[PDB]
Amino acid sequence: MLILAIISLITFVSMSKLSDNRAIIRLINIYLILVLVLDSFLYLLFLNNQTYTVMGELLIFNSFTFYIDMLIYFIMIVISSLYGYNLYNNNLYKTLFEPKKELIILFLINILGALLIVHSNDFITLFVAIELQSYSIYLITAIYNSSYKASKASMLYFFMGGILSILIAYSINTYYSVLNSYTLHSLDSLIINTLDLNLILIALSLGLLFKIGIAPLHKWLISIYENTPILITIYISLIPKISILSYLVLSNISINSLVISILAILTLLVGSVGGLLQIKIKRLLAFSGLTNAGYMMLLLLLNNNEFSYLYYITQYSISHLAIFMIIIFSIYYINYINNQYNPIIYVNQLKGLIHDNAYLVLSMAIVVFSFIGIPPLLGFFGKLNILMSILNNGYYFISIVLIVASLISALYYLYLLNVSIQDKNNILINSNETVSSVLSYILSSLIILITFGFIYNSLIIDIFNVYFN
Amino acid sequence: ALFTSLVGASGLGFATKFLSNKIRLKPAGYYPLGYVFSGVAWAGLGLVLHNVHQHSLEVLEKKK
Amino acid sequence: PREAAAHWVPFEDKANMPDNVPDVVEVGATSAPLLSASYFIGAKCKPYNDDFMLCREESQGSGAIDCLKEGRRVTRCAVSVIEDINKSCLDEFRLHWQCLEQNNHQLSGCRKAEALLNKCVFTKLNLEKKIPGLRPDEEPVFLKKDPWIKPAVDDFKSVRAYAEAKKNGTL
Amino acid sequence: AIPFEALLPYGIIFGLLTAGGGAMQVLHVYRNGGVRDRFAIDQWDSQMMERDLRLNGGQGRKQVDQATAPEAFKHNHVWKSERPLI
Amino acid sequence: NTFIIFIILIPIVGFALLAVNILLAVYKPYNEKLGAFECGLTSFNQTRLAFNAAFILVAILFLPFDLEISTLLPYVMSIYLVSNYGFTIVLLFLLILIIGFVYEINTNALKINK
Amino acid sequence: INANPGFWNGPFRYLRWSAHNRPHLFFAFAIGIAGPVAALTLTPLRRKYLYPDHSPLPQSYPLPQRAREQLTGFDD
Amino acid sequence: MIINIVEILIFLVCVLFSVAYLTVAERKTLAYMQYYGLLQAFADAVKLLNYIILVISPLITLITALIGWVVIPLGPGITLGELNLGILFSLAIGSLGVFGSLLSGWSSNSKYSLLGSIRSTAQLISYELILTSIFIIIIMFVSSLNITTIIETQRVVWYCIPLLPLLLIFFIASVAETARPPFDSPFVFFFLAEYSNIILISAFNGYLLLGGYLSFNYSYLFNILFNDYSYVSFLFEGLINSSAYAIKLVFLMFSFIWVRAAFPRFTYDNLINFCWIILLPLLFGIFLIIPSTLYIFDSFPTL
Amino acid sequence: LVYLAALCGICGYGFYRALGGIQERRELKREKLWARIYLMPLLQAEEDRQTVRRSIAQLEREKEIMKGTGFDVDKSVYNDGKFHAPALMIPP
Amino acid sequence: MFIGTIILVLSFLGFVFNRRNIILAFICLETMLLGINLILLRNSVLFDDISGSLFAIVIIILAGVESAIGLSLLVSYYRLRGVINSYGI
Amino acid sequence: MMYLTYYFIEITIFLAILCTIFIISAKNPMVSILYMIALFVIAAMYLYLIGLGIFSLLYIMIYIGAIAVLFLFIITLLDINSTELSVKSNIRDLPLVLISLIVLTISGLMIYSNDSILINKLLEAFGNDYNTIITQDWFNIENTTLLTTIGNVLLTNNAFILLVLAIVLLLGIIGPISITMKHK
Amino acid sequence: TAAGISLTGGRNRCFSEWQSFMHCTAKTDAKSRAQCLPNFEDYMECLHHTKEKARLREIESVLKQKKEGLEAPPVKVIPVKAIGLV
Ligand SMILES: CCCCC/C=C/C/C=C\CCCCCCCC(=O)O[C@H](COC(=O)CCCCCCCCCCCCCCC)COP(=O)([O-])OCC[N+](C)(C)C
Ligand SMILES: CCCCCCCCCCCC(=O)OC[C@H](COP(=O)(O)OCC[N+](C)(C)C)OC(=O)CCCCCCCCCCC
Repeated sequence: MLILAIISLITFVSMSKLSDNRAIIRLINIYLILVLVLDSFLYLLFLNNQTYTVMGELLIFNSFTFYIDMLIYFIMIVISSLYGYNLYNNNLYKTLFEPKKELIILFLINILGALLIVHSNDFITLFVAIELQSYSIYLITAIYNSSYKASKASMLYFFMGGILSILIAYSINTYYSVLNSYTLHSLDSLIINTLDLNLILIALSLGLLFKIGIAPLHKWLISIYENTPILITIYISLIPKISILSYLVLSNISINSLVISILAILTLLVGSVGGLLQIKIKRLLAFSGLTNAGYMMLLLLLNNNEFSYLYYITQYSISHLAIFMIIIFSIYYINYINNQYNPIIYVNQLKGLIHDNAYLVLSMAIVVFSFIGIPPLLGFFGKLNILMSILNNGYYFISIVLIVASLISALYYLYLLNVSIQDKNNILINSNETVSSVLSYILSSLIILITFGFIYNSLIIDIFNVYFN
Repeated sequence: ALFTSLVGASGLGFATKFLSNKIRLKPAGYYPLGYVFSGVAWAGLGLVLHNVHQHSLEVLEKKK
Repeated sequence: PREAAAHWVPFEDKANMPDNVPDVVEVGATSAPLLSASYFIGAKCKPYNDDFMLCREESQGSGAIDCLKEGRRVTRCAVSVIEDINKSCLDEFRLHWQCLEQNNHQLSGCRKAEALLNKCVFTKLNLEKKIPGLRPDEEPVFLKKDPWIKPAVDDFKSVRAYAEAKKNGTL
Repeated sequence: AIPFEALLPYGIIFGLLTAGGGAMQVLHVYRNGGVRDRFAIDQWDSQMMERDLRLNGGQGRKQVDQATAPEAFKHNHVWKSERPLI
Repeated sequence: NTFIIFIILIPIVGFALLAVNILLAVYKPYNEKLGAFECGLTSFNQTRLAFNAAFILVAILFLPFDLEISTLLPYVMSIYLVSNYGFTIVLLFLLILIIGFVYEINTNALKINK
Repeated sequence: INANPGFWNGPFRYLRWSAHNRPHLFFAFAIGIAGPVAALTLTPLRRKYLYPDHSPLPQSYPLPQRAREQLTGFDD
Repeated sequence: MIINIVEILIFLVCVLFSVAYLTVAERKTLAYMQYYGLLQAFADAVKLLNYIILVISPLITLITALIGWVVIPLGPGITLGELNLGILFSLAIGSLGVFGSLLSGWSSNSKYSLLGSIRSTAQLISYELILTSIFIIIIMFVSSLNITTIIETQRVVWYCIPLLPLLLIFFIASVAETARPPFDSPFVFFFLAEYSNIILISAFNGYLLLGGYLSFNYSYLFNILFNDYSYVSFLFEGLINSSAYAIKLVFLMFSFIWVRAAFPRFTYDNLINFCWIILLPLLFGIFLIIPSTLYIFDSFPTL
Repeated sequence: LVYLAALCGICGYGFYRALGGIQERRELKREKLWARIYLMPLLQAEEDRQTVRRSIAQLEREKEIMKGTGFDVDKSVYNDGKFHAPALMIPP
Repeated sequence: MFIGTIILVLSFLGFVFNRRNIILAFICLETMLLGINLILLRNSVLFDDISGSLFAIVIIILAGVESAIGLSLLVSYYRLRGVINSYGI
Repeated sequence: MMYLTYYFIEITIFLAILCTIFIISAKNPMVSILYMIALFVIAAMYLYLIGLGIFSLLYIMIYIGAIAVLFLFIITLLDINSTELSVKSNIRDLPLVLISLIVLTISGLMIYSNDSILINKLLEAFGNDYNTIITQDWFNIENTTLLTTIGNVLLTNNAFILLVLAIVLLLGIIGPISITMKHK
Repeated sequence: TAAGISLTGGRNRCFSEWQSFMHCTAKTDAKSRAQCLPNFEDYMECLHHTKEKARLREIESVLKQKKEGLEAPPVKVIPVKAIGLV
């Protein structure tokens, strides 16, 4: 369904004008919507945690992969709606959010790479999917190359990801040299006990986790997120993280790892404290993503963590999309635009937003409280599942670090709300232009999901218990 | 109950429509036909999820 | 198994074969005679060869040391058939192997000598040449007429022998 | 009219190539002992020439059709000692 | 074994590179006459030159197309062994590549100055 | 002078327009699409009428699927 | 040992003499339509000896152009190196041959020469795509990378006859590969290396499409003339094979100098557009049809 | 249209010759393959007999060098009792 | 493997130190990929297994595609297209 | 004869060391490109020594006639219209290298007593004083080479990988076009 | 997957050991997986020959510390040109 979309897009975009980009992106938006709503019945293949191997043991298929797959389509639909649909029908918003001719094709190829990462069963398939995603994401980062701020980020991301992919390939080839194999099916309890292949898996996890940017290799991706266009940043900071973390969770190669635990604690501390030292919105959200990545990395130290990870990644994806879309909507209520690519930079520019759109500030307050973990929002429940999982395995110091990190992060989360509920006497230079109904509906749906998804907690728990056991 | 689940889903759709209207700086009763559309769509999603839940319980009970 | 590398030296072993196992004469024919007589060897000694393999897979790793006896049987059968050829059809066999050596070991360029050897063996050795796995609809490659591919140069004395035979009428 | 001066170096190249190829054919025949060369040899062919060299006593590509080999072939089998690839 | 060689070689050549790079700390401070470039004057009067995007695209796209062609070599070496299944796979491979070739033809990305 | 009539407006008119106005692309597509299509629509016909496919060639020794029989001859 | 040395010396002398004499041949052909530099340059290059790699570039490019000849056969097995990967080795040497123009453009330290080198390099790689495509198309009928193997399969029919448009495409791409019109101290090195590459491309076309050393069948002629194998018969057959191969080579050479002294020169942009808009779509069509044609009639070549 | 029709005939006649050449070469390859099939049992057994002789020779050589030392030579490095040809010869 | 690992080490440390020498950093990327391919091919030869060589050719193709993308990035970064668009629309 | 052929591999290794040092220790980008071309040649010779001449040919084809050619082409584009590249200071990043490398040395140093039972592993790793025995068998009848096996596995066992690499080559076609030309 | 295929399209060097190990794993369960330790040890030995290397090292150490002669047929090395001669 994705390969056919990619081929059809190359063919159709080849023979189309530049003005047809919005229409093509809308067409793919409804195409993916129909793919989800019409082919969703494939979840019947995974009753009682039934697992399949596809393409000569090169791919794995179970309920976990299916759910991550559907979540990636939902995120792709939201992000592509952000490109096809025009927020405001005026020339300025025309200029800021204008998709490139190849952006949708690169987006779909990156989705394909992420899915192949999630579904990988062999190191050859894993490396090929990693390279596909990496090259696609480099091209996504570089496709807006009319600024040196974006150009330096593109070049840095290319080089750092090249080093990381080389390290991943080196680890995979060391594993092959040790075992003369390219799959995890040759690893059993006896295999792990008899031979010391732990360091190979530690190196592989290191290379994979550095691609999403855990400490002490966080600064480069934070700079990249700061400097890329915000409609690009919303995508490049979610999908690769989801793919890498899902592959790491399903691989289950870091049980009670000291190195992984220490790096997770370092990631949490760096994300929490460094967020306090931020005056830019993009850097603040980058450190927020770092803290969430540390939270999810804490789940890599124990088994039977599928439910907690799935719940947390879904709620975090929804909250991430919601917060970036709130930041996008707030662009209309500022008197000047920083760059063509990043129109808002500093948190101080959101000052007094409650006097321009009080319900936008209400939605932002809901999403920020969910980030902090205020009940009964989804973020609190995800953090609670993480706490239950870590206390079931006896990680008490990890739990204390988690609680302290959340308390520290609450300060710079409430920084946003405190700035936004201030008073701005400077009235707007713009008035009464109507915001897009489709994008507003999507943002409101995300906010309502965050607010009232705790209704279906028992239903989701039962579905997990029947479809994952 | 199925009726209660449908009512809750429709109410969530109405809340989403109301929030969308208020975000756009528009009156609460702006496009009531949009309220109907949103309620119908969210009620349908709730019905699908309730059917999935019922099938899940059936599968849980059948292996006994 | 892969071939050798940049540096490799051949080391020769002069240790005697263990006395417990019996000693058997072994085939001395070079590449061309073996290529010439492979079909006859197979036709005569297929059951011994099949027993040899079946033991090789049944031993499951120790085929070299556990399947000695039928291997001795196979090499004895090969020696017997080669002795029959070397006392039976000297001329035709010499024609065939010399032509094959002169024709880069390709059976296409020596159909006349192949036919002569085949008639000799079928006439007074009670062995027939055939290629397995061929349906009756298609006709065997070695019995073709007007071939698609011609040899670069036809062998002179082989063609002379063929002409002399066809004057005799043996063919 | 046909320009012979223009075609003279072409003819020189033609004759040089012809003579070189003939000399190469003669040299290959002399090296092979009066027989044609072997081309496109696989692992099986290489093993066959190795066995033939062992049988004939190292006399090039000489072929013998004798059923019974001399006693020398019972002990002349040689294995290859590959240098360890670092 | 590769990991061991890597880990122990890191400190030695790392220190060597560290020392040889602390050397340039001060060196040729490029005090050359960089005055006409910090103002915006030109002294060429010529040597403008140009490069259409299609030229550099020909140069760059020589590489992926050459990789596409050289990927066909493994197929032609095992064409008989994988006859029909491999034939279909190669057809799909070629059609996917021709999708990109159609992209580069329709876009007219490779047409030099007209 | 010449303008594209559009493929969807008329298939055969566009085919003639491509054959007469864009020879290289038209022929490229012609030979390119002939291959798979002619294969699909002619290979069963060739198998049925012209000649059946050849028997598979051996890849290794054909191992008989049977037990070891007792043989006599060429003993020590 | 001695035989190999004599053979390689004879082949090197013959190749060098042919390359040197083709310059005179081209000059005389141009005149009718309308050497000694290596010795002086080698001492100069030795005197010069980062300057190191830049100085060693021209002669090593010439050495690569000459090594391109080590695999060219003059008969069954008649070659300096009988490589099972002769096609791949030939392709690799042809790929390496593009460095000559680039390094020669650097040699002069001149902007105009650098533009010339850039344009030449882009044209060479553009038509290297075509050459490699045609190589693989030909290999699809053989399933072997041995040059002698392909030449031997061409006994049934020359691959030119089923692929005459492919012959025309290869001829055009060969004229355009070496910047030969109308498809247009280190200088002597690069000059002889360029002409060596020209002759190598002619040889490539010869053994890919024109049948190589084959000619009319002479089995009956040898049967009439000779009654047994002899060195005279081997010499005669080698002479026949080499004469046929050399006459095909000379025909291709004459075609190259003819198009040089023929249809008017074309502009560079048109030169690349002809490869990238007209030739490559046809070659991809052939990529699709040749395996399809073999699958239709169940004629996939064996190893 | 005469040249185009002739070109189809020239290409068609070439293909017919070329297509037929491949098919017969497959048959020739089939004959060549079956020739090597029959020769394997006699060639493989000869190598197998030599392998046993060399394997025992190394075992006899090794045990005599270590005479007077408390070590086990006949004990294979592998756990199974199957025959294993010795590898990694000591440089001469 | 010695040669591949040492090439990888030297190129990795050349990358870490320069880190601002985009031409040389991208060269170091290419050489690190070469060093990994050498190790993979040596282990494939030692084990007599085809997966090592298959992954080697896959790495070759991926390295080519990566090099093409990176050189396009350098073109965009250094403005190789040139401008001379003065006195124009 | 034997003395040189026993250490051909080590000579290639030493030449590779020299070429890599010359790559990472030059100023002109041309010098680094030419030395990595030499390094690719050395890698091809090393692959030939092992018995992978086909992989050496593939390297000389791709990495040199395409990758290195494009590298030199792009650098030549930078030189005709002289645009010197600005040289930024790495002394900014030197302190982190200091800290990390001191940490790594300390990590290798506190092992101390445990090195007596770990360094020995590398000690016998360096030795490798045994020659591989090459034995012959006749279980192979088909003229199958390395490239044939590559094609077989890539077209049958891992055809999905071939299709995904087709998509990768598609990406490598689309991307340069997307970020190099200005549409309309 | 391409596992278990050699460089010539056949069965790789350690096909038998890997086959035996996977058969043992299939015939056993997770609790009884410890019984299949010798199969994995043999597979690793076929991969790297560590125990074989140690045994050869011990044999060489014993040999190099001896001065008395050896009365046993040793191994003779001959040039490639001298294969089958005499
Ligand atoms: C008409 C077809 C449209 C369907 C398209 C669905 C796209 C899903 C995309 C993005 C995620 C959004 C939330 C999905 C809810 C989880 C479903 C499930 O139950 O999660 C379970 C697994 O729970 C888990 O581990 C944890 C899940 C974490 C959810 C976190 C969000 C909580 C709030 C959401 C409550 C829903 C509000 C609906 C209001 C009417 C997968 O269930 P399953 O694999 O057995 O298949 C389900 C049957 N299906 C495919 C028809 C749907
Ligand atoms: C798209 C392609 C469609 C072409 C359809 C033409 C069919 C005409 C019928 C004649 C066949 C025949 O009668 O001659 C038979 C021939 C040869 O077989 P044989 O050995 O003599 O038969 C004996 C069968 N045994 C060996 C099993 C005993 O078979 C052919 O392969 C020849 C086909 C003609 C050339 C087609 C090439 C296609 C053009 C390629 C342009 C790129």
